[PDB]
Amino acid sequence: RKPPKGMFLSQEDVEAVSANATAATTVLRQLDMELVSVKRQIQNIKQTNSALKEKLDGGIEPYRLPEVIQKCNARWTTEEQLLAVQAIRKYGRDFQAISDVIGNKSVVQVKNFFVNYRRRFNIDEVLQEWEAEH
Amino acid sequence: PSGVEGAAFQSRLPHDRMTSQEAACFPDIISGPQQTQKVFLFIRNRTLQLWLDNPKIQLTFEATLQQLEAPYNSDTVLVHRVHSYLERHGLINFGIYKRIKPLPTKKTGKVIIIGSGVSGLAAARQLQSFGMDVTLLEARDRVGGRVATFRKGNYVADLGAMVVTGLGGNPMAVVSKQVNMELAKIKQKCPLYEANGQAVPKEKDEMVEQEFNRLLEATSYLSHQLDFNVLNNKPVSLGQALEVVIQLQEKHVKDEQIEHWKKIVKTQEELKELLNKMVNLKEKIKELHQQYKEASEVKPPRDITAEFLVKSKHRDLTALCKEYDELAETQGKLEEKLQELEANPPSDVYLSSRDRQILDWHFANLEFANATPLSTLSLKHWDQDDDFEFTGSHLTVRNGYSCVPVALAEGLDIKLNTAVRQVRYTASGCEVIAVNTRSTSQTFIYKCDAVLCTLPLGVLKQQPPAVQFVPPLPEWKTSAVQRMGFGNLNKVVLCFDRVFWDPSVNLFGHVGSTTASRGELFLFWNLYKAPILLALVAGEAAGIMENISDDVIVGRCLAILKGIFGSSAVPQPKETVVSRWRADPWARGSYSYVAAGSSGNDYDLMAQPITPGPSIPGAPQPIPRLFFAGEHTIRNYPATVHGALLSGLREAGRIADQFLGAMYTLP
Ligand SMILES: Cc1cc2nc3c(=O)[nH]c(=O)nc-3n(C[C@H](O)[C@H](O)[C@H](O)COP(=O)(O)OP(=O)(O)OC[C@H]3O[C@@H](n4cnc5c(N)ncnc54)[C@H](O)[C@@H]3O)c2cc1C
Ligand SMILES: COc1cc2nc(NCCCN(C)C)nc(NC3CCN(Cc4ccc5ccccc5c4)CC3)c2cc1OC
Ligand SMILES: COc1cc2nc(NCCCN(C)C)nc(NC3CCN(Cc4ccc5ccccc5c4)CC3)c2cc1OC
Ligand SMILES: COc1cc2nc(NCCCN(C)C)nc(NC3CCN(Cc4ccc5ccccc5c4)CC3)c2cc1OC
Ligand SMILES: [Cl-]
Ligand SMILES: [Cl-]
Ligand SMILES: [Cl-]
Ligand SMILES: [Cl-]
Ligand SMILES: [Cl-]
Repeated sequence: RKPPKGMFLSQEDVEAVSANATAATTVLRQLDMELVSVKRQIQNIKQTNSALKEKLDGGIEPYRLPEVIQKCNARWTTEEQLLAVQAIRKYGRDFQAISDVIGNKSVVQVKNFFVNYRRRFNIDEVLQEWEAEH
Repeated sequence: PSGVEGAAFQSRLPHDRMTSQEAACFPDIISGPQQTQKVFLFIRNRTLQLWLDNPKIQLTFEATLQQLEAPYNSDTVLVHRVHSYLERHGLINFGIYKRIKPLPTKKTGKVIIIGSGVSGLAAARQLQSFGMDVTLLEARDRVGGRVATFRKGNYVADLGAMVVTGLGGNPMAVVSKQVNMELAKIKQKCPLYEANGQAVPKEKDEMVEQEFNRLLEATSYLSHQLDFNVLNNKPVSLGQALEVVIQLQEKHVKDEQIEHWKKIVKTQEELKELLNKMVNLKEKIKELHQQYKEASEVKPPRDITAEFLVKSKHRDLTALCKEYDELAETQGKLEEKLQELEANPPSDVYLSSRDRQILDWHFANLEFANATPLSTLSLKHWDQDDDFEFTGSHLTVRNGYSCVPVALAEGLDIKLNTAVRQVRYTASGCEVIAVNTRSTSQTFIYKCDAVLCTLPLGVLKQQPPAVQFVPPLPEWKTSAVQRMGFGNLNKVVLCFDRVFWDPSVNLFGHVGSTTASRGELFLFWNLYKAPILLALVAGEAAGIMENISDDVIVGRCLAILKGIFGSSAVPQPKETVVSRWRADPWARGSYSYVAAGSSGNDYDLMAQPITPGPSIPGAPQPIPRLFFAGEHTIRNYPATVHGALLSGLREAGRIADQFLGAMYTLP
């Protein structure tokens, strides 16, 4: 039932290497060709990838800014409320962004904010404007 | 096995079942009740045992009955029928025994046996054993045929058969008990040595041996599981099948390499897509950083849209900086997958050149044993007789294998230098016409009831015919002769001044530069404790080599050897001989093989006797006249000395049944 382990002998394969005096030579040059293609196509992408790596050279170290390490707070200052309305205008529902921008608020506090102030900061309206843009 | 059960095995019989021959001689028993079957078997195995325990003297029916113990002792007709079957058919009182019962003074029937080989000799000696009158005609000036020993001073070397292929079940065991053969076990360690003379190293020797083995298993798979036995209109050779198998290993090596290099591109394409994302992202970062720098120019305290703007850009830039750090983690991974894959390729090629040459030697070794190019062997059937192997180790005949035919010829009417030319068989009997080999117009005529033909299959195949049959052999027989193969295999005997090689080792190989010359002096044998080396020419080499001078051949021999043991260590040889079996016109090759196109069924066809039509029209069916023996007529034991011997035994039984009658087959 079983060929020796690691010998490969498909029905389909056999009919191919036999059905002409040189069909072996066909099949084996054709794979040899395709092998060269694929080894060239590797050469292309190596050269491309190496050029792209030259463009990244330096990383992004010159551009990173230190981060706002800041404890949350029960109290909304007027500053904080005004930041928030503006973040809403820029970021729609993305609450995590909004908490980054404000920097003394958790994502929960933010979410409650949408609810408390909904009426007074016409938050509906604000969102309608962010939607109408994106 | 052993006991009585061993005697069966040692006679190539199943200790616990009745054979076809037994059935046909003992229908009453085998269609009988099973208990009588056990009795039969016992008596058989027991008589076999008595003969085997002592085959230097005739085992008579009385001696047999004497030594059976009742209830088996009781039925004396059975014991008689059984003893007679065995005797007739050559299972007991074969070979060279002291006769107890004396020979019928008056003889019955006359047989002419063509050829004094082992088959011939063995039949002769049985028929005379039985009271027929027998004469052998032999073309050569000596008896043993293709058992052909070289002898000069104390040098002794077989050019013919050389090896006893193991004693377990081999009638030659009986023969060595009877003759003095000095048998000698052969050390199976075989060292190889590439074209230059460097020992192959144990690493490669084994890689390649295993691969040889896998490649054969593979043909077998190809044959049985895939039915790959006809291709176009023709039958497939073992050689073709091996090509195909190797071509597909070459293909799968490429296929592997392809899928690996495809893993590399697909990985490179991902790295590219990612390095693109990363280059765009550094751009948006750069821009945002400037923007932040700018918005930060507005100094505090400032209105809240300005504050928003600083804080918002800051956020955005750290969000993208984070995103880029993720992407450059991924990048370091993707670059690892790639140092991994570039370091772990699949194998480069299926076989190196040193590998494919070393494998060629394994193929030469096989061409050697089948005495023919692998391209001629039947894929389905080349190995059809391998089930019939004996047991124990291959041996050689220290005093020369000739000692056997020579022994067998004692007492026997042999005409040497008598080449048969025509064989005439008719309803009334036969006439054989021969000539003197020396003076080839001196002409002889032998009249007989029956001819046994043991002419070699080579000789039967010769165009135009060395021997004419009158009437001609029927198509059924001639087509079998055409389809069977008759190969070739040669030896070079190097007789030396002093032993210069590892005597711990009987044999060693030489690897051939090309595939085309894989057979050419591919192997060397040293005769046990004696200063002689033989070198073998096999496959396609054998034929070609025949047509090249002896000094050249001994040339190439000395060279190869100098390359291994160094130019200082290798003398000129005292004597040399070179076999040429295909040119030998009494042989026309070495031995038969199952050519592609044939089966073992052809060996049986080869053994069937011929029965001439009636002389007067509408007179009844004669009896058969022309019988056949020799190596090419025994399906289970072709191309050996034991099988030649068995074929003769067989025919002698067939002829005696036919001309003396077989009393023992009657209830
Ligand atoms: C190189 C080689 C190595 C071998 N090695 C082994 C081995 O190691 N082990 C093994 O078991 N077997 C081996 N054999 C095979 C063995 O020699 C044969 O199978 C056996 O000897 C054949 O016996 P035979 O009686 O059928 O044929 P043969 O011995 O060939 O007998 C037939 C006789 O016919 C004679 N003859 C031919 N034409 C005519 C004619 N026109 N008129 C009268 N006589 C004629 C011949 O001269 C010959 O004497 C080997 C054979 C060869 C060639
Ligand atoms: C299916 O697996 C295998 C089967 C094999 N079967 C045979 N049969 C040989 C007798 C052929 N019969 C058709 C006459 N030989 C193998 N090959 C060998 C046998 C041992 N010989 C040593 C030898 C070599 C040559 C001999 C010549 C005459 C007498 C005895 C000889 C002994 C080398 C070839 C072999 C190998 C196989 O796989 C590794
Ligand atoms: C399918 O599986 C098989 C694999 C097999 N593989 C080998 N390799 C033999 C070399 C190893 N040997 C030294 C222990 N031989 C098989 N068989 C041997 C048995 C006896 N030898 C003896 C022999 C050897 C050489 C002969 C040359 C001419 C005529 C007859 C010959 C007979 C032949 C090969 C065999 C058999 C198999 O199944 C039946
Ligand atoms: C390394 O070398 C060898 C490898 C070997 N590998 C096998 N296995 C093949 C299973 C398939 N089948 C054809 C039996 N058998 C070997 N041989 C034996 C297996 C048991 N059979 C038993 C047997 C013995 C005598 C027989 C007589 C008539 C009909 C069948 C018979 C079967 C004989 C061959 C053998 C031998 C080798 O010897 C050198
Ligand atoms: Cl001769
Ligand atoms: Cl000789
Ligand atoms: Cl090959
Ligand atoms: Cl401020
Ligand atoms: Cl006829």
